[PDB]
Amino acid sequence: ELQEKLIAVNRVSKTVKGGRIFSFTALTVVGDGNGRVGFGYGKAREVPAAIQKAMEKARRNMINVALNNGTLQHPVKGVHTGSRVFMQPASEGTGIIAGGAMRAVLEVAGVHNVLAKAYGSTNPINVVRATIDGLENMNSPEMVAAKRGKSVEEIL
Amino acid sequence: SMQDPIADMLTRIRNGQAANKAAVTMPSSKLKVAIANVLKEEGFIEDFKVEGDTKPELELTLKYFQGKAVVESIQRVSRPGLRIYKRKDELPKVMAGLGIAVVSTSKGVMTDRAARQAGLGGEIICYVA
Amino acid sequence: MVTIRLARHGAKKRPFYQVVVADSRNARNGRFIERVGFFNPIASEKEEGTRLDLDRIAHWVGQGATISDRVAALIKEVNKAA
Amino acid sequence: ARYLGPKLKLSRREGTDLFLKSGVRAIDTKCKIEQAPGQHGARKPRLSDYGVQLREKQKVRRIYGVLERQFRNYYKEAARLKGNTGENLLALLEGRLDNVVYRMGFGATRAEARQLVSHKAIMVNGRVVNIASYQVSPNDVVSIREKAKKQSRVKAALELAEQREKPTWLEVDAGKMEGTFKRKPERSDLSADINEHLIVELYSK
Amino acid sequence: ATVNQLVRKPRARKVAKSNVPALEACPQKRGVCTRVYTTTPKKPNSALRKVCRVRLTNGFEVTSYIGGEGHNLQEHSVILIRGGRVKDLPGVRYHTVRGALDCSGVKDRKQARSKYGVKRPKA
Amino acid sequence: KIRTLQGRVVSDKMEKSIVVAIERFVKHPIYGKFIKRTTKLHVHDENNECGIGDVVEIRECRPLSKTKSWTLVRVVEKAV
Amino acid sequence: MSRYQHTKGQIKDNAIEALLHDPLFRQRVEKNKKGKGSYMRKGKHG
RNA sequence: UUAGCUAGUAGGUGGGGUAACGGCUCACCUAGGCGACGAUCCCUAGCUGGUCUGAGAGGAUGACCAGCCACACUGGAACU
RNA sequence: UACCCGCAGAAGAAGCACCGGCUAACUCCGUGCCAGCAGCCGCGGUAAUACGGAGGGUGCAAGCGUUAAUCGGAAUUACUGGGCGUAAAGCGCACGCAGGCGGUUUGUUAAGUCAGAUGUGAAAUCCCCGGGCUCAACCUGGGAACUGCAUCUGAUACUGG
Ligand SMILES: [Mg+2]
Ligand SMILES: [Mg+2]
Ligand SMILES: [Mg+2]
Ligand SMILES: [Mg+2]
Ligand SMILES: [Mg+2]
Ligand SMILES: [Mg+2]
Ligand SMILES: [Mg+2]
Ligand SMILES: [Mg+2]
Ligand SMILES: [Mg+2]
Ligand SMILES: [Mg+2]
Ligand SMILES: [Mg+2]
Ligand SMILES: [Mg+2]
Ligand SMILES: [Mg+2]
Ligand SMILES: [Mg+2]
Ligand SMILES: [Mg+2]
Ligand SMILES: [Mg+2]
Ligand SMILES: [Mg+2]
Ligand SMILES: [Mg+2]
Ligand SMILES: [Mg+2]
Ligand SMILES: [Mg+2]
Ligand SMILES: [Mg+2]
Ligand SMILES: [Mg+2]
Ligand SMILES: [Mg+2]
Ligand SMILES: [Mg+2]
Ligand SMILES: [Mg+2]
Ligand SMILES: [Mg+2]
Repeated sequence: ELQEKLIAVNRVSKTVKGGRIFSFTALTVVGDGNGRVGFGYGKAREVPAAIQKAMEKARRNMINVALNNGTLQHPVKGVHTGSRVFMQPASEGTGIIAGGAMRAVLEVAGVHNVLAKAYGSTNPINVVRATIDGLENMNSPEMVAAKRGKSVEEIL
Repeated sequence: SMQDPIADMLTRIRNGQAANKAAVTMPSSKLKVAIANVLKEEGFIEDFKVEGDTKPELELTLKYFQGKAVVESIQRVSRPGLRIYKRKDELPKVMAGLGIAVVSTSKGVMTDRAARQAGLGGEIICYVA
Repeated sequence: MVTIRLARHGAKKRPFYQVVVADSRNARNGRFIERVGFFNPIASEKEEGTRLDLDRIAHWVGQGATISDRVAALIKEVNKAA
Repeated sequence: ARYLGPKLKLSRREGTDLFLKSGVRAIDTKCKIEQAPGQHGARKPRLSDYGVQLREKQKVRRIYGVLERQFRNYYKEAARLKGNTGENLLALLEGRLDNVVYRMGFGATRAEARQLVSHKAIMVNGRVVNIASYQVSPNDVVSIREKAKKQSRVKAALELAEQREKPTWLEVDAGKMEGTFKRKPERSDLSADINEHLIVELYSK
Repeated sequence: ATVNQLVRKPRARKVAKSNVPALEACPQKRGVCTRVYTTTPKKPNSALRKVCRVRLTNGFEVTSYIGGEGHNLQEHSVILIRGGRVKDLPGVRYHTVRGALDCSGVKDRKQARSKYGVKRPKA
Repeated sequence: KIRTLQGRVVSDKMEKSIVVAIERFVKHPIYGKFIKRTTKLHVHDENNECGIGDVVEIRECRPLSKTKSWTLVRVVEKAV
Repeated sequence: MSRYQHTKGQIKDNAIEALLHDPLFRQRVEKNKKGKGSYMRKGKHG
């Protein structure tokens, strides 16, 4: 049921008396294609292990997202570190118009129709974080009704 | 100097929301009062209360739901440094219609939707989400 | 003087004339006062080839507007048809 | 303006069967359908985000036999049109006269159908249409003209079609050799393996 | 930044100069080889890169790279230059066009022939 | 009813003539700020009734000199 | 055969010597594949 | 990294001139007029409908087509 | 002439770029920091998917590449939509004219603002629904739009007087 996919795998180094110690970082992101999305950042001496770790991380600490008919509910901004991200719901058939890490995260989440843009840094790890944040914050009509103490028909 | 009272009020509200304060008080004005009323109608606050004769103080009772603040965002739009007026076809939709935009029309301060219904534009005071 | 005439506006071998009121001095497809109809000599079956806003034409004539021979013919045709 | 090269190579590249041959003989017998064309076929490199979309686009284009500029134009048209873009594009593709003919069963392949169209074998509403890109409209009858009705190929094609699954959006008469394009097809009528969304995305970068 | 400030003095568009100003917004230009020579590239490369100093039709004295293996150019050899800089060469902003005017096409090239002015070997 | 404009008299030295600044309160094309823009006009006034700093209502007319194609209709707020 | 345009200006005493003190006959030291100047951020195919 | 510019110059009176208003012109009178909301000077440029690009706001642009302007070897002039 | 009918026979009709990463497409041979390549990063010093040839492949196709040029990506002049402790960026500090902004109440005004109308905003172009060329491009009917400006009649919360 959970579709998962690795955004970016990057080699990073620590330096020691001997010389350099290399290691791999794998940024993955998983989701059920409905509300749930979770990203994971695994690190290991070889790539596959790292990826596995990332996946494991991702599978726990998921997050639910209020989706309206396979898209967002309203235009939402999201930030993290340098990566400030904007994403706007769009008409059925537009497809995911989204850049980099962002595209991946959206797809697994289950948004099929978005217009996004990544402003600021487009550092994959931060940008995915930003996107997830945006998704999380984004409220539904029902939720807003509940909050403000009205019916959904009164708000529209 | 104080150059924007509405803005100040908004800021106060925001800070209250942040700090989990039950109520927020400020120097009352007519416009401010109107705004408060609008908010109440829309359900972003529980109540407001103007109190005093010589120098009266508006006291808004802030609203929280499931531990967090109802007024998620609350921005001035028109401001003294740069006024914004919109026509009925140009009236903004805040949060894709979920949030409200308080607009001062010829027939008084009202939400954006209300204005639209009426068939008139005006000075867009603020957005609330 | 002001005149009422066809202005050629189609493609090569497929002319479409816009009937225009215009100061005669102006070039054929150039400056014109009012466009008071059209005429399509290559018009197929089950479509109106000609259409003249006749009232406007009449008004122009009253004012003192000369009429192209072709335009006159078109007008006559229209009259007949109706 | 036409792809004149090997047909099964394309299929191999895509991965699927694109129906570029009549289907008398199974595609697994005619080629290594699983393995991609060339020296480095057995190797399967991991395909990029860009790449997959491109591949998808190619597949669709290959299926119908539309070159790129035309495809682009079609896409643009779809975008312009109201409703869902990918779906619209698909509909447009379907609408092509050659495609319609193929569906009806007068051509074994789409290529065959196209050829027939070119050679003035096909009448749309009792008027000989020659263009394969001709958009057939709803309630347009499309027929083999009397001169091309004696062709043994046509009957073979029809027979082949009979083996295949018939489309809901057409009604075709084998004896009369005339088919009515009843309505522009719905997305559910077309194949599920096509991810038009990818194609749509591609034309937005 | 302040709107008032902007009003007073608006935002300056960043005027970008061209990197091929001898062309003068022409796609190519004809010139005469003043001098034809080889030069060493800058680090980290090693070569003797063939290059020609050209007096252009529009007055300019530029220097132009000559791509492909081997060339017939020498002094007083009328050639077409096209723009494009060679990175490793200090100061070269233009390529000669192989197969225009006095410049010959490359000998025995079978791939990318159009770039080196070589005709299709008919068989 | 005729088109007419109001403005303060920036000068009244030249005889039978005054220059009348007209403030117009336009909105800026891009930035949206409302800027006070000014329009000096050489206005004709017979009898030299206007003072400097004086508010005055004026209308457009056939040109009376090289620079003077406006005439005044009535003076208002003529305090010093 | 094109002339090498040397950076010596007008050669007076000896040509070869002049050339030797020129970029054309500069020293070349190879980049280490392993050892000191050896670290590569990205491979040739990375 | 052009800050001051202007004497028919700004306005008035009266003649003359124009198809027509007008320093358009002339005589006299007044000393004005423009300018940091950029006068003057310098460089570049025909203007618009539009065109290209762009989510838009913008940016760039003004071949063709159509509207307007200016020019007709260079500089002047009038006649009809 | 368009268009239609007949005749013969697969007949007269495919190239161009690219294949290190970005970027879809990989191998062998030749060369050995040379020759050369290159948009950026870079490649080449004897096992080069980066040079040159070949085989194989990818993308476009009667075109395909290169150059020039513009906008885009570039939120990299940021009105929409950036910033300034340390990355570039707070005048050394003040006073203060022009300028920008202006606590609160009532009245009045109606300039800004908003609403409705009237006139105009040429036609073409753009867009929508149509129609005509076998289709398309192209042509074309009617709309919409031309975000503007002016005037008249209202509204008076907000800003101004
Ligand atoms: Mg230690
Ligand atoms: Mg073509
Ligand atoms: Mg669409
Ligand atoms: Mg006089
Ligand atoms: Mg007189
Ligand atoms: Mg010029
Ligand atoms: Mg943009
Ligand atoms: Mg001449
Ligand atoms: Mg002359
Ligand atoms: Mg490459
Ligand atoms: Mg690749
Ligand atoms: Mg190459
Ligand atoms: Mg080798
Ligand atoms: Mg090579
Ligand atoms: Mg920009
Ligand atoms: Mg910055
Ligand atoms: Mg420092
Ligand atoms: Mg600093
Ligand atoms: Mg300081
Ligand atoms: Mg106030
Ligand atoms: Mg008003
Ligand atoms: Mg109005
Ligand atoms: Mg128009
Ligand atoms: Mg049609
Ligand atoms: Mg008021
Ligand atoms: Mg007031």
